[PDB]
Amino acid sequence: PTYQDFLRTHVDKTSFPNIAAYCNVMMVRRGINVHGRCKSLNTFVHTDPRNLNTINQPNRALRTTQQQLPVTDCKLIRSHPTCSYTGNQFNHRVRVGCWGGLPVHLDGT
Amino acid sequence: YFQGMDLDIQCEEINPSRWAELLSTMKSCSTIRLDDCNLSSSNCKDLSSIIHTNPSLKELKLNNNELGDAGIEYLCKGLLTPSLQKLWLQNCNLTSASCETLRSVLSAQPSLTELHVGDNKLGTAGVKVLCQGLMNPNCKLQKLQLEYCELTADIVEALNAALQAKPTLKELSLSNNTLGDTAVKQLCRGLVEASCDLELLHLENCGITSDSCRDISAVLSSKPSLLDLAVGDNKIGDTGLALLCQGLLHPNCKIQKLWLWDCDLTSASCKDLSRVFSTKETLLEVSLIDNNLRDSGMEMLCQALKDPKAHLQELWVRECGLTAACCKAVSSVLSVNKHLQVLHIGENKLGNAGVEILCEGLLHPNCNIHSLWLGNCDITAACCATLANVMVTKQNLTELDLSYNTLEDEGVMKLCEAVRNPNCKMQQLILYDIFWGPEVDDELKALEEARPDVKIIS
Repeated sequence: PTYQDFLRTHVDKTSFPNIAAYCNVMMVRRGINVHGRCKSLNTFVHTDPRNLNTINQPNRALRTTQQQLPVTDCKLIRSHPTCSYTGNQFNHRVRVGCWGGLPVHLDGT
Repeated sequence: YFQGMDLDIQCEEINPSRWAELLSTMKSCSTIRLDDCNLSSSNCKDLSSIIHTNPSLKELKLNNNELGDAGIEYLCKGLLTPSLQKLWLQNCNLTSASCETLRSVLSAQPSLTELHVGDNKLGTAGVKVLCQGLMNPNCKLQKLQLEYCELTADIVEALNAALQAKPTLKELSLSNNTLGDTAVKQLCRGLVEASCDLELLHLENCGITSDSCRDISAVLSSKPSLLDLAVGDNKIGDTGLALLCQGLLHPNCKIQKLWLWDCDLTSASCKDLSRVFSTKETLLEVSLIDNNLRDSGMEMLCQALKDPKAHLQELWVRECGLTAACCKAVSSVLSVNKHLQVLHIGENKLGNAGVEILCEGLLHPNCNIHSLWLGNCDITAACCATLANVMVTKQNLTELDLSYNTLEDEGVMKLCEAVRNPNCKMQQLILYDIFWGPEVDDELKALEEARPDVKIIS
């Protein structure tokens, strides 16, 4: 996983009428649910990526924000005929894995 | 096979000359799908022309575009002018004002069999107007999706009246509308009185408690045609589940798909669910995700799944409080049950020991599991040699999800070596959000080229 993959798959807030629409659409927009796949679980963090970059730790390092941030947790309920999600919005602890001074992995809730 | 041209676009910027180009195609198309293409209301005047002149246009899917009310009035200018079968307008910023247009439409096209208008604030007043169209004798609608439409309890008399006038209805979804028990009881009576051979009924997150489960039961017992019931994200609890099982166990009930996720079920519900699992030969797929079934509950279901009448093919029990303690019971099922093809058991602290036990059952000759999901099951590198041997040995296992496990570079490398082995018939190996170094990132790329028939997802 790379830095821009981390951003694409785990950082967003885009306006949607409800959490289901949010999850269903964004999983596709962000190139995760393509070619018939439905990722069962995925979390989007709604903040400045700076908070997650901020700036150089040993790599493989796991680091956690101070302020818990707004995040959306997408959970797959049905895969056929098409991906269908529910979700929960959470003020949560954001734990990340570091490489090359950058967050490239979402490890925590 | 070919059945007319299929224009299918999603999540793109549509540019005007490309739009121009695409128009000529759309005159030819059997289906048109423009999903999340940031369409605005101005594009709908074009599509309205196409609907009228194209004798072969059968599907129109425009979800997740801000057509708005103005867009739908434009779009349907052509639909008031005669052969569309499927119309999807989910999340298109429609309000109750669109429903008059859609009323007219439903009253206009006997050809229209499917309408999807979920994720729009239509509200009760709007869907009441929509029902007036559904009541027309001309309307032959088969599938209706009204999920997340801000409906309230007061919608139900109008819907019941519409249902009575819809013998062609086969599928109905009202999920994610705050209806409540009183309304859902009234809806159940309306469905039972209706002549429709209803096949699918989705009422997830509708404010249902045990108080309306007797009534839902009566639908199951009065509609032999009903194959697919979803009531997840309703707090029915063990009490409501027991009432539902009176209908599920009724000799008329031919349920195939049963969705009971996040229903506040405890291990006590697994007594009644076991009786269903061992009695109803038609039951094929069950989701019990996010219920605290615990090991004891899972163990009851497993004992039921050994009865020869158990024809269950798919069981989802992600996040059900399960541990290694239940895995011997689960392994036993894989050994003797020939019908079970799909198991999702992620978000359970099964651990290395639990999963190694499952692999014992998986290896049995009459185990027909082709897809096993084990994401976030607290497994580590120490389990991957075992999983590896499964992957090269079990020919009929084509899908395995190990996402969100700290497998480490060492564990994933073990999985890769199995994938290289030619005896391995794995088709999709799923490894989301697993932290590995760049040397694995490079090995997966190299392995995509060595064995393209094995997709490694991350």
